Amino acid sequence: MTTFLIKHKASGKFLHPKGGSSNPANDTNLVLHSDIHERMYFQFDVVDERWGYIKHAASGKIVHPLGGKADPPNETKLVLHQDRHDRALFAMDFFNDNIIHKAGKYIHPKGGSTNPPNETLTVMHGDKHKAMEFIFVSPKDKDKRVLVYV
Amino acid sequence: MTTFLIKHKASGKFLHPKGGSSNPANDTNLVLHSDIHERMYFQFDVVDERWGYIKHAASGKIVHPLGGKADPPNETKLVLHQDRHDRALFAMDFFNDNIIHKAGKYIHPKGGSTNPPNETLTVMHGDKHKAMEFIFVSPKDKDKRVLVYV
Amino acid sequence: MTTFLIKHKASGKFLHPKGGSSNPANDTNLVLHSDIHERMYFQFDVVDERWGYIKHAASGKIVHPLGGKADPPNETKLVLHQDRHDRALFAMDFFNDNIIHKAGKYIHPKGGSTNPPNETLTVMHGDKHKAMEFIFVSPKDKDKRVLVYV
Amino acid sequence: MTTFLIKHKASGKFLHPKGGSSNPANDTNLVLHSDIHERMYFQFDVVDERWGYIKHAASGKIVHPLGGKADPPNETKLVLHQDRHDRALFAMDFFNDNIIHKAGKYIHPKGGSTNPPNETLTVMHGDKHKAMEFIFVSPKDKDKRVLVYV
Amino acid sequence: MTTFLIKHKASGKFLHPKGGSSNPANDTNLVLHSDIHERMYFQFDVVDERWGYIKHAASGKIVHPLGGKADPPNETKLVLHQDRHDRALFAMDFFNDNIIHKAGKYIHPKGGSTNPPNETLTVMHGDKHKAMEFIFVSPKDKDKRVLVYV
Amino acid sequence: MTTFLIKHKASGKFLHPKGGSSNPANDTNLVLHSDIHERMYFQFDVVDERWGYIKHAASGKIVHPLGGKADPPNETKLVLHQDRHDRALFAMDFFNDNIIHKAGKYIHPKGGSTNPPNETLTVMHGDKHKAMEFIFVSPKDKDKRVLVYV
Amino acid sequence: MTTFLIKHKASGKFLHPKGGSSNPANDTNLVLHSDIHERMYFQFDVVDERWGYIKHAASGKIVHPLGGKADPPNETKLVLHQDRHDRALFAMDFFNDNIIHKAGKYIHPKGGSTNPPNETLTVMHGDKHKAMEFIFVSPKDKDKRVLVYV
Amino acid sequence: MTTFLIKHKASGKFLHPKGGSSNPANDTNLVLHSDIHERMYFQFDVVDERWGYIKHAASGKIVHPLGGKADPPNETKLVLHQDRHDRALFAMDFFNDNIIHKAGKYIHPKGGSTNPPNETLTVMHGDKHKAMEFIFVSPKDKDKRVLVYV
Ligand SMILES: OC[C@H]1O[C@H](OC[C@H]2O[C@H](O[C@]3(CO)O[C@H](CO)[C@@H](O)[C@@H]3O)[C@H](O)[C@@H](O)[C@@H]2O)[C@H](O)[C@@H](O)[C@H]1O
Ligand SMILES: OC[C@H]1O[C@H](OC[C@H]2O[C@H](O[C@]3(CO)O[C@H](CO)[C@@H](O)[C@@H]3O)[C@H](O)[C@@H](O)[C@@H]2O)[C@H](O)[C@@H](O)[C@H]1O
Ligand SMILES: OC[C@H]1O[C@H](OC[C@H]2O[C@H](O[C@]3(CO)O[C@H](CO)[C@@H](O)[C@@H]3O)[C@H](O)[C@@H](O)[C@@H]2O)[C@H](O)[C@@H](O)[C@H]1O
Ligand SMILES: OC[C@H]1O[C@H](OC[C@H]2O[C@H](O[C@]3(CO)O[C@H](CO)[C@@H](O)[C@@H]3O)[C@H](O)[C@@H](O)[C@@H]2O)[C@H](O)[C@@H](O)[C@H]1O
Ligand SMILES: OC[C@H]1O[C@H](OC[C@H]2O[C@H](O[C@]3(CO)O[C@H](CO)[C@@H](O)[C@@H]3O)[C@H](O)[C@@H](O)[C@@H]2O)[C@H](O)[C@@H](O)[C@H]1O
Ligand SMILES: OC[C@H]1O[C@H](OC[C@H]2O[C@H](O[C@]3(CO)O[C@H](CO)[C@@H](O)[C@@H]3O)[C@H](O)[C@@H](O)[C@@H]2O)[C@H](O)[C@@H](O)[C@H]1O
Ligand SMILES: OC[C@H]1O[C@H](OC[C@H]2O[C@H](O[C@]3(CO)O[C@H](CO)[C@@H](O)[C@@H]3O)[C@H](O)[C@@H](O)[C@@H]2O)[C@H](O)[C@@H](O)[C@H]1O
Ligand SMILES: OC[C@H]1O[C@H](OC[C@H]2O[C@H](O[C@]3(CO)O[C@H](CO)[C@@H](O)[C@@H]3O)[C@H](O)[C@@H](O)[C@@H]2O)[C@H](O)[C@@H](O)[C@H]1O
Ligand SMILES: OC[C@H]1O[C@H](OC[C@H]2O[C@H](O[C@]3(CO)O[C@H](CO)[C@@H](O)[C@@H]3O)[C@H](O)[C@@H](O)[C@@H]2O)[C@H](O)[C@@H](O)[C@H]1O
Ligand SMILES: OC[C@H]1O[C@H](OC[C@H]2O[C@H](O[C@]3(CO)O[C@H](CO)[C@@H](O)[C@@H]3O)[C@H](O)[C@@H](O)[C@@H]2O)[C@H](O)[C@@H](O)[C@H]1O
Ligand SMILES: OC[C@H]1O[C@H](OC[C@H]2O[C@H](O[C@]3(CO)O[C@H](CO)[C@@H](O)[C@@H]3O)[C@H](O)[C@@H](O)[C@@H]2O)[C@H](O)[C@@H](O)[C@H]1O
Ligand SMILES: OC[C@H]1O[C@H](OC[C@H]2O[C@H](O[C@]3(CO)O[C@H](CO)[C@@H](O)[C@@H]3O)[C@H](O)[C@@H](O)[C@@H]2O)[C@H](O)[C@@H](O)[C@H]1O
Ligand SMILES: OC[C@H]1O[C@H](OC[C@H]2O[C@H](O[C@]3(CO)O[C@H](CO)[C@@H](O)[C@@H]3O)[C@H](O)[C@@H](O)[C@@H]2O)[C@H](O)[C@@H](O)[C@H]1O
Ligand SMILES: OC[C@H]1O[C@H](OC[C@H]2O[C@H](O[C@]3(CO)O[C@H](CO)[C@@H](O)[C@@H]3O)[C@H](O)[C@@H](O)[C@@H]2O)[C@H](O)[C@@H](O)[C@H]1O
Ligand SMILES: OC[C@H]1O[C@H](OC[C@H]2O[C@H](O[C@]3(CO)O[C@H](CO)[C@@H](O)[C@@H]3O)[C@H](O)[C@@H](O)[C@@H]2O)[C@H](O)[C@@H](O)[C@H]1O
Ligand SMILES: OC[C@H]1O[C@H](OC[C@H]2O[C@H](O[C@]3(CO)O[C@H](CO)[C@@H](O)[C@@H]3O)[C@H](O)[C@@H](O)[C@@H]2O)[C@H](O)[C@@H](O)[C@H]1O
Ligand SMILES: OC[C@H]1O[C@H](OC[C@H]2O[C@H](O[C@]3(CO)O[C@H](CO)[C@@H](O)[C@@H]3O)[C@H](O)[C@@H](O)[C@@H]2O)[C@H](O)[C@@H](O)[C@H]1O
Ligand SMILES: OC[C@H]1O[C@H](OC[C@H]2O[C@H](O[C@]3(CO)O[C@H](CO)[C@@H](O)[C@@H]3O)[C@H](O)[C@@H](O)[C@@H]2O)[C@H](O)[C@@H](O)[C@H]1O
Ligand SMILES: OC[C@H]1O[C@H](O)[C@H](O)[C@@H](O)[C@H]1O
Ligand SMILES: OC[C@H]1O[C@H](O)[C@H](O)[C@@H](O)[C@H]1O
Ligand SMILES: [Ca+2]
Repeated sequence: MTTFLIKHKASGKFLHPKGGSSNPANDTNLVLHSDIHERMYFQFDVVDERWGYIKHAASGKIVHPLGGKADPPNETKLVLHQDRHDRALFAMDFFNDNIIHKAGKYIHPKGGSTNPPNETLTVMHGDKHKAMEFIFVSPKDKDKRVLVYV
Repeated sequence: MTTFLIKHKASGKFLHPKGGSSNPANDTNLVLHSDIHERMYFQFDVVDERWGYIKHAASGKIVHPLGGKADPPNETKLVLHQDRHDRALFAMDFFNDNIIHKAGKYIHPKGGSTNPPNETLTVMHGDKHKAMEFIFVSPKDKDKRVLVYV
Repeated sequence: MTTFLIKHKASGKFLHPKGGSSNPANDTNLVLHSDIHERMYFQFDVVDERWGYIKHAASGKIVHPLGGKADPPNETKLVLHQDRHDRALFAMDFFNDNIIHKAGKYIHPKGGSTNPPNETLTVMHGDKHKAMEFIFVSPKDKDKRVLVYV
Repeated sequence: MTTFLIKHKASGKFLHPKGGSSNPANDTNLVLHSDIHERMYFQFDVVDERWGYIKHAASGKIVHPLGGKADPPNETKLVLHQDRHDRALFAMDFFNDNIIHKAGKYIHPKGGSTNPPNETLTVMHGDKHKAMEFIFVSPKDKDKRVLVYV
Repeated sequence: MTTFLIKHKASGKFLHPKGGSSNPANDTNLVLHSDIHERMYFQFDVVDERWGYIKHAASGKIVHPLGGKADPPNETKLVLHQDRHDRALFAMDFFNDNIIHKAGKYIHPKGGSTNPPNETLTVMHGDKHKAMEFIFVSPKDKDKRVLVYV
Repeated sequence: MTTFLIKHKASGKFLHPKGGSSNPANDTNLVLHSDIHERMYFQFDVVDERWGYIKHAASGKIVHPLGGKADPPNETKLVLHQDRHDRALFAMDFFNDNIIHKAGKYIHPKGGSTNPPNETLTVMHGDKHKAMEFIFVSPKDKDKRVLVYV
Repeated sequence: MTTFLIKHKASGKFLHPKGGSSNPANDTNLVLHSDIHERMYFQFDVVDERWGYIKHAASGKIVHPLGGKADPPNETKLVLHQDRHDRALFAMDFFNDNIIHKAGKYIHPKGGSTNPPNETLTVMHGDKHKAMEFIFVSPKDKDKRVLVYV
Repeated sequence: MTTFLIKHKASGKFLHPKGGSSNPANDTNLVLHSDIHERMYFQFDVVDERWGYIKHAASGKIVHPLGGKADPPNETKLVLHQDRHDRALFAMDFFNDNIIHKAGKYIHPKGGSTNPPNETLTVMHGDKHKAMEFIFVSPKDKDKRVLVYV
């Protein structure tokens, strides 16, 4: 119900749908971009305890591994899509500051840079480090963390 | 951009947010009113084939059954609300001239009159008849139908 | 812009040009056939709100009443022809699941059977019933309806 | 609003008020005990993102470091007290499975045993290890984790 | 005694009798279909360790290779028949997620597609891949696996 | 209910409690022995679909990884213990012919021999090969497989 | 391996399998009888502190509440059965001179007589009184108590 | 052989030799104290059915009524002594949770308090109540009852 920004901790860029559309088509990539606007706001819909759907606020589309596989390999691109199923389940780990897929991999910027340029893609990948950390912040204050499970 | 007016076919009144605000609050009632102006313009964002969100152009808020239930009972009030989810999915049936919710009920004027007075609320109701028919027309020509899926 | 199959709902057969050619000559009849291939893919080119041209993807030819009359009588054969004009305008009614001509008659299998055999001609006819119903589906998923007005 | 048990992961014992009362007096010690009953149910009242009050369901008393200091030293006993203030703020880290105080120390069984006996006190302590891990489970199923931030 | 749905893992469609009847005639072909209802529930009657009869719950008819041969060739259609005999013995391999006939071939969708359309026939075939995998799930929860050997 | 022998496929030895006791004490090691007698009979108590407890028939004690950890390391010795909990859950894979722990490792003879000598210990280990294969056979016929999920 | 007779204190009769067989069938009733012979000798196999299995020496079958329920109602018959599990756990209280089931009821002669006749059934019942008292004596000296916990 | 702590049930204190020596002098008093260490571990040497010697683990001395009389009166102090004879015979009643001497009196805290101070003497007394109850627990887990007769 409460919206938030998905902030790449190391760079301060944010998770965007590639193109900034309020109704991006299915299979649109999610990229990192510095801009802030209501078409990059997200919500989280809890399904089972920690697990839920990361939902693009403007369109209602949720985050999927491209292809919708249960255990996607490293470098699988992340995309938006209307389908709901248990292969698009993520947890918003606001204590270790990362986003983990049901199958155990994390959301990374493609290439692992602490300062990725605008339009940089995001991918699934199993490594843990400072460049795959994300924090969840208020649309009205990019430095104020908000609870995404409420 | 593809804007239209939601015209009650039998009376020629139009769907308005109650109060005519460019920024109606969440849970603002949708009423019928004779007036035409920018704050009663609508858009339609396709989600899944025929299904999508009916969006108030001035505010970006979309049409919901009050309470957001998947299968709202007859007389459930229709409101505007910022959330996007599957219980706010409608189809714009421009062949039978009605607006159908994902769960199979239609938008009606409350009371079912062919000539409802100004400020009459709209509600969900399962019946099909002449007084729940709507057509989708150009803001600049209230008699010209326009394609809302485009 | 969007490619689809025209599937006869009652039988699961599809609309084909007679002979299955990627360049059927002008006035080639349109028939029903069980086969699937890219020479039976169609597109829809919107002209005026609901009205547009039903286009054979492989040849660019569009659906016409044979003879190109504005108000064709019942049993008028449907053919492919390269010409674009007003008398070849149809609407794709995906709510009642039929194909309606500008003058108000519908596309039928000749004889009105729910299970017409392969090579059955198609004709214009004014009746509405289960055997003149068509749905518009993805070439890669004959059970998934797609939006043709896009 | 969601009621849960605070289960010490290594031993399977639970957090109790010392004495098991439905109205333990102010400054009653929190202990570990194997028993399950309504007087060891807890709730969590969110105050500011991750931070909130750990609330004894039966009495409404919340968890405090004894003395209520902002930055309590190691071995500070944990007690129940009715007062609400910022020195009683905790986070329920359900990803690393621990309970952290606003000043950065964690809830431990006194002595750090993986199998603390019934009546063992709990204390603030800065170390992180397997014996200070807690999970938050359903009262009707001690192995089913539940979301405490809802 | 345990009722389940036979879900094609790759597509999420289910095994149906062709036509969906509660009493399909002998030699009715088994197909894949997305629908769920009481006439696609199955049971498994153990005969000899892993081997038994796959039984259509509504009719009591069991799965046979068409013609009832002991060692059916690839592409042999699967049908329902009331007879019980050794050539209708199958095992429900819930570890590798497939259905194996006594003679060593597996149940496949005809053509081996990961997304077979509704009414796709099923056939015996010797290949093993992700297009011939099936899981056995609860009639009330299509994602919950159930034990069929009881 | 059905009692069976757990036979090491490569050698024909069986899983015994080290000592052949009808009531072996807690933490008694599970070793391979050629002998057959009622004190090496096992049962399987289903808990959740494929998962259950491997139970020593004579004593009612079940198989545990030594230490009872959820994710035991390679070479962890498997022993008998009277406790029931979700870290002693196994599956009896009679299609691939192995015994898998809830955390994904398999029961092996210590050392991985196709011909393990009497009193060879058994351990958890993640590798898959011919020397860790087991089949489940009738006490009255060591070559007749029996269904353990019954 | 300590063998004993279960002597009804008030009458001096003994617990027998109905029929006196060295191999009583599963679900054979346990009755009181005056006779002494090796086919009414019992053993006790400690499982958890005070709790264990009461074992018929000649057959290895143990005492069960008929039906094997965890909390059997009053008048539930006691039988012999080969299965080992938690619902067949008893304690031999040689201080208060009774036999208590894990769920808290005691072994009684059916009807509660201080002098029940031969072939009197035994049942579970919650009452404590003189007629449900039993002592555990040497087979070779019916007045010498022996310690059954060994 | 089994080693245990003698725990006063009402207070949670334990039986100690006065002063806690690993070799108490003969006739050293037995007292209650809250400390746990190896100089207050006990064992039970079974002599005749329920009767045996309560042996101090550290010294091998056993519990005696001071004076070694067969029928000690109320308030007779309990001491440790090396002598082994029948006037030092006790039974460990783990069903009624008490320690009874062969002449029929019980071990009590002197004064019968539910919560006696450290160094409270123990005496013989015929009374039965909550304050003379003891349980027998594991040296690694003061809450786990252990069977002292094996
Ligand atoms: O990416 C998330 C999406 O993954 C899966 O859907 C993939 C894709 O399937 C279909 O696309 C095509 C064309 O119709 O289908 C075949 C499947 O191999 C491909 O050639 C091609 O991508 C759908 O039409 C697409 O909308 C869809 O994105 C999964 O099934 C989805 O639920 C979703 O998780
Ligand atoms: O994309 C996510 C990934 O970004 C970083 O790695 C990018 C790197 O991936 C591949 O290089 C290798 C070899 O396959 O992968 C590891 C990282 O897992 C690198 O050490 C190694 O070069 C591509 O071949 C490269 O082109 C690309 O630069 C980051 O290091 C990873 O943790 C992860 O975030
Ligand atoms: O009606 C569309 C809207 O319905 C749901 O949100 C309803 C409403 O919830 C809150 O209002 C109250 C205040 O507690 O909450 C309950 C409903 O749970 C009502 O009794 C009362 O009005 C919020 O304050 C409102 O902003 C919110 O609109 C649903 O959750 C929404 O997604 C949407 O579908
Ligand atoms: O609000 C939309 C609704 O208006 C009319 O129905 C209002 C009507 O509903 C109920 O009356 C009944 C009972 O369901 O409805 C039918 C007619 O639909 C009547 O036989 C019966 O009175 C309420 O109890 C009444 O207060 C209220 O008058 C219209 O008829 C509906 O089709 C629909 O447009
Ligand atoms: O009309 C739709 C249909 O066109 C093509 O098939 C036409 C017809 O051709 C072949 O059958 C035969 C034998 O070659 O061809 C002549 C046509 O005059 C007939 O005498 C005879 O049936 C095809 O094998 C048949 O399927 C078909 O009936 C095209 O091949 C079809 O896919 C379909 O598009
Ligand atoms: O069938 C659709 C087509 O109808 C019209 O064109 C018909 C047809 O006319 C000419 O063919 C003939 C003979 O030359 O003329 C009559 C009709 O006037 C026909 O019986 C016969 O085939 C042309 O030579 C053909 O090209 C043409 O198809 C109309 O004008 C077209 O736009 C189109 O709608
Ligand atoms: O071709 C499409 C058409 O097929 C069926 O009608 C064929 C039918 O038409 C005429 O029969 C009658 C009598 O004039 O016309 C009406 C309209 O269909 C029929 O009720 C009646 O049989 C021809 O004279 C007949 O020879 C021919 O069989 C179908 O019934 C129509 O709905 C339509 O789909
Ligand atoms: O502190 C949590 C615990 O409180 C209650 O149990 C206390 C205590 O009860 C029994 O111990 C004794 C003696 O039997 O009973 C009184 C009651 O306070 C104690 O002074 C004394 O130790 C039990 O034997 C112990 O398990 C327990 O520690 C409550 O009943 C428990 O459920 C639990 O909430
Ligand atoms: O422990 C949590 C509690 O700490 C603070 O209150 C402590 C304590 O203060 C008073 O109790 C006494 C006796 O009057 O006062 C001193 C501390 O000043 C203590 O040694 C002693 O217990 C109150 O009467 C008690 O209610 C209170 O528990 C703090 O003020 C509370 O908000 C709370 O955090
Ligand atoms: O075969 C399994 C399937 O059987 C039933 O559905 C059959 C069919 O129903 C509809 O199609 C029609 C109209 O009733 O039925 C025949 C069957 O071939 C077709 O000619 C005609 O289109 C649906 O449109 C189809 O999806 C469906 O295949 C049953 O109702 C299903 O639940 C299922 O069990
Ligand atoms: O298909 C499973 C079925 O196979 C065997 O029976 C086949 C079938 O035999 C008869 O059907 C036909 C036509 O009458 O007979 C020939 C084969 O002889 C086939 O071309 C055709 O299907 C019977 O009329 C059917 O009842 C019967 O199903 C086998 O005997 C059955 O037990 C069963 O396994
Ligand atoms: O029906 C299930 C089957 O579907 C696919 O095979 C269909 C395919 O089989 C044959 O094609 C080849 C060439 O002989 O045979 C093998 C499979 O045996 C294929 O690799 C290869 O294409 C037929 O000749 C074709 O007409 C037919 O389309 C799938 O490949 C199989 O695994 C199985 O799932
Ligand atoms: O091996 C299966 C067994 O593992 C776990 O228990 C281990 C062990 O715990 C106790 O033994 C000791 C000493 O009493 O207790 C600690 C663990 O708390 C160990 O370091 C030490 O061995 C029991 O007395 C033993 O019986 C037990 O085997 C697990 O807790 C058990 O449920 C079971 O899975
Ligand atoms: O005991 C289970 C294990 O047995 C076999 O593997 C033994 C051991 O082999 C390798 O490790 C070495 C090298 O041979 O062997 C000893 C321990 O036995 C170690 O000092 C040394 O690293 C492998 O790396 C290990 O997997 C394994 O522990 C058998 O081959 C294994 O599959 C497994 O069954
Ligand atoms: O069999 C063990 C049982 O024997 C005696 O109870 C037998 C008693 O049971 C039923 O009568 C009642 C009422 O239905 O059940 C309670 C059980 O105590 C009795 O108060 C009451 O009579 C039978 O229908 C009666 O005929 C029969 O008298 C004995 O009372 C129990 O303590 C126990 O030893
Ligand atoms: O009697 C049982 C008791 O003996 C030992 O303690 C006796 C001892 O207590 C006091 O000494 C100290 C310090 O005050 O008290 C604790 C025990 O309460 C000891 O750690 C420490 O020495 C008295 O001051 C002494 O006069 C008296 O002899 C033993 O240490 C205890 O564990 C316990 O077994
Ligand atoms: O306390 C248990 C102890 O009692 C008996 O021994 C008592 C005591 O006797 C001797 O001590 C004296 C003096 O020599 O004798 C009287 C007892 O009659 C005491 O007042 C006095 O101390 C021995 O010298 C002591 O060693 C001995 O403890 C009994 O004989 C012992 O077996 C034992 O049960
Ligand atoms: O020492 C164990 C004993 O302690 C308590 O009794 C102490 C009590 O004993 C005598 O009091 C009387 C009368 O003289 O004797 C009985 C003994 O129970 C008491 O009811 C009564 O008061 C002493 O004369 C008293 O000074 C002394 O207080 C406890 O009551 C007993 O159960 C037992 O635990
Ligand atoms: O279903 C009731 C319905 O009856 C007629 O259709 C009227 O036109 C409507 O106003 C409504 O009252
Ligand atoms: O509860 C019934 C019970 O009543 C008394 O206690 C008798 O002594 C028993 O024989 C029995 O009949
Ligand atoms: Ca038949």
